[PDB]
Amino acid sequence: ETITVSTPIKQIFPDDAFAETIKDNLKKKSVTDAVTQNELNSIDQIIANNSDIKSVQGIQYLPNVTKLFLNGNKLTDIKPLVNLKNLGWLFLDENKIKDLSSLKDLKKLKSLSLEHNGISDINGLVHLPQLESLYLGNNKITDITVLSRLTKLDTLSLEDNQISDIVPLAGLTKLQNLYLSKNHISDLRALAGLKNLDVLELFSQEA
Amino acid sequence: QVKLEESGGGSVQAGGSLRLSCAASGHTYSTYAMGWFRQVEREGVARINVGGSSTWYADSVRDRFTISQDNAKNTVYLQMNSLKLEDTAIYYCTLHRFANTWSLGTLNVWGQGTQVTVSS
Repeated sequence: ETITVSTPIKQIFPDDAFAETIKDNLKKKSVTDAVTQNELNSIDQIIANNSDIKSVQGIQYLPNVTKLFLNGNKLTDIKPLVNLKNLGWLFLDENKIKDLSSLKDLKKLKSLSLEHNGISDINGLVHLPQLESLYLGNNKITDITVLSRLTKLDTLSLEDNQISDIVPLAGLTKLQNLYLSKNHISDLRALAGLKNLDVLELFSQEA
Repeated sequence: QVKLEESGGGSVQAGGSLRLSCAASGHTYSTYAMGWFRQVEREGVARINVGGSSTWYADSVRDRFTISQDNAKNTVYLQMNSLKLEDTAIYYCTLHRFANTWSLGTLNVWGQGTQVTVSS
C-alpha cells in the first residue's frame, strides 16, 4: 500500500530495469537513494517502453500514475497494476499478457493497448465498460462478444486477428475510428447502423 | 522511416496571418493523425485525420486556426489567422496512426520544428 518511511528505490522495485526507470523519473542519482511515499506520490507518468522490464513489482506504491508506457518489454504479470485506481492510459504492446483479470477495477482507464501479445481470450475486457480507445491489433482473437458492453468506445483496432463475426459491434454507436483489416470478414451488415464513423478500414481479408 | 517535411514560419505582426505545411513520407497508412504541437511543455495545437475528416483544435486557437489536408499529397496545412502574442512558440509537425494516441505526444513521430514569433 504505502512506504511508511524512506526506503531505497532498489528495495521497492526488484526489477533492475524498472528501478532504473524510477530513478530516472525522479531524477535521482542512484537506485540506492531512498524515497518517501510523498515522492512516489508525485509520479503521474512513467515512460518505460523498450526497457527489458520483466516485472513492475513496486508500482503499487505509485497511486497517482495516470499514464503508463510499457510497450516492448518482457511482462506477463500485471497484478501490480490491480489497485492503480487513477490509471487512464495504459500501453502494453509487445508483451505476453494473457491474464486480464487485474484490469477489472481500473475504472478510470480510458485507453488500453495490448497489440502483439498473442492474446486470444478477451473475456476479461468486459469489465472495462468505460474504455474509449482499445488497440488489439496483431493478436489471435476470434470472439469479440464482450466488446458489446464497451459502449463508450470511439476508437477500436482489431486488425490482424481471426475475426469473422462482427455482430457484437452493432450497438457501439459512438465508434469513430474502426480498424478491421486482415481478419476473416465477409459480412459487414451489423455495422450498417453505425452513424459516426470517420475511419473504417477493411483491407486484406482472408475469407 | 517516416519523415515529416515542415515548411513555413518566421516572424509575423500581431493580427497577421501565417500558413504552415507538413508532408508525411515513408509510410503506408490508409488513414492517420497529423498536425502540430507547439512549445512556448509542448502542447497540442491542431490535428486532422488524413484520409478521414475529423479534426481537433486546442481551445486557445479553435476559431483562429484552421487545419486542412491534401490526402493524395499526404500533406496538412495550418492556416493561422488573427495571430496573438500568446502564439509565439516553436511549432512541431507530428504524426501517429491513431488520433487519441496522437494527443499524448509521447509515441508520435516528431518533426524538427519551426520558429514562429508574433510581435507588437
